[PDB]
Amino acid sequence: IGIDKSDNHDYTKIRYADGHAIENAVRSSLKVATSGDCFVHGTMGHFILAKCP
Amino acid sequence: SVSQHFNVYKATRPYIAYCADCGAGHSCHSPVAIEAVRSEATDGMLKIQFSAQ
Repeated sequence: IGIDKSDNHDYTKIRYADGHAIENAVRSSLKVATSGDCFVHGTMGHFILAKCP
Repeated sequence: SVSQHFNVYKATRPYIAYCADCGAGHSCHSPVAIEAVRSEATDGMLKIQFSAQ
């Protein structure tokens, strides 16, 4: 999270692997959620931060 | 009509008040601030009062 497919910092991109090539997914579609709904407190690289109930 | 019921609010305004939480555990001074939950119906139906109109 935070880097576009073209290897550039971007706070609205998520490099998600697919087949053999990297893709670009909209960041606003992140739903880290236990039974409730975690309030994602900030992300970077491979690590999300959550405050799940 | 209902405008008569709202004839009182013409001399009122929302206010900013402390919250102690905004879904992220932080001081807010938010435009929306709960003041008193007033559960008094045996059926059960809260009467959340908060700093907005």
